[PDB]
Amino acid sequence: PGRAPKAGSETIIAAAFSSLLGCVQDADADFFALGGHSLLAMKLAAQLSRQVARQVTPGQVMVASTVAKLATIIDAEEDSTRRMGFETILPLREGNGPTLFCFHPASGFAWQFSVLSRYLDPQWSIIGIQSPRPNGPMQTAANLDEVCEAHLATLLEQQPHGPYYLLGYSLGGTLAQGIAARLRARGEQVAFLGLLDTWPPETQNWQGLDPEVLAEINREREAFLAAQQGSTSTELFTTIEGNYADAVRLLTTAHSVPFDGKATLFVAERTLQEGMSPERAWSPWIAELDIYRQDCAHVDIISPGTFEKIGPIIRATLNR
Repeated sequence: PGRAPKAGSETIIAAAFSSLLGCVQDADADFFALGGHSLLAMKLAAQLSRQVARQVTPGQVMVASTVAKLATIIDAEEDSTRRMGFETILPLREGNGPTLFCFHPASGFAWQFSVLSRYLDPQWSIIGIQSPRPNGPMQTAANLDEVCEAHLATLLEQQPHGPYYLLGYSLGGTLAQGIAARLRARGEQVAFLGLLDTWPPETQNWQGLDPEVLAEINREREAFLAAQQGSTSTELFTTIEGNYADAVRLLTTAHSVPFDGKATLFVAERTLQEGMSPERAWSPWIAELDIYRQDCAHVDIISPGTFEKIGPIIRATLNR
């Protein structure tokens, strides 16, 4: 179906794809559904950038996962594509059916949710909710409640009526659960609330930028990204560092609210605390809980590997 790469931009993009994924044959080839991810996109962007003498960003690849779409981004006035992939709304995939809204972790970016592309049926749109800088809610919020309220308003703009399907990872899980609670108070239906190894802040606050390891792994991808030789831009990681600091700040102001609905929790078994089971931690704030234990650590709960099992479970849960 579709066409084959056109002369110029599309051809240059397809060749780039081939080099990375190991195979582009048509203009409608999706970078992520085939196996790509944000890091492999950072390579593409830097590659094409040095190749066409233009600022190509990883963010552009995240929202234009197609040879066709990315080609259009490069062909268009580069003054209108500067913030692509860095805005509140992150269109990972547009479908002609329901929408799964995915909430960002402490980094404020929802790029990691691209892993869902290979699992959700075609009709589904996969829309990430982010917190850009400056002026994203994480930066301007005095407390986490303010961030939940801001994202709720964003969500209602994107889809004014339910039912709603929400997915959150870590901090995003906290936000998703708080948003679900608010939607229910509005008499709206929450058909799906997915939590990727999310815990009530109360089971953690009873205890500053920590762990340092959280800054280490951030530094890990720091090098991974620069591995493709950062080309004059550092907006990505300065944004991440800034949001991390605010996430830490906000989590101390975090208080859970009761959600009278069912949540689907994916637990990272390797980092579970002896004595605090997921069922016990969430009992006061989630009415019904379906738990799926994964053999991984917290950080890897959203990894493509872990998702070889989580992805199908989410698809199965959503189909009904």
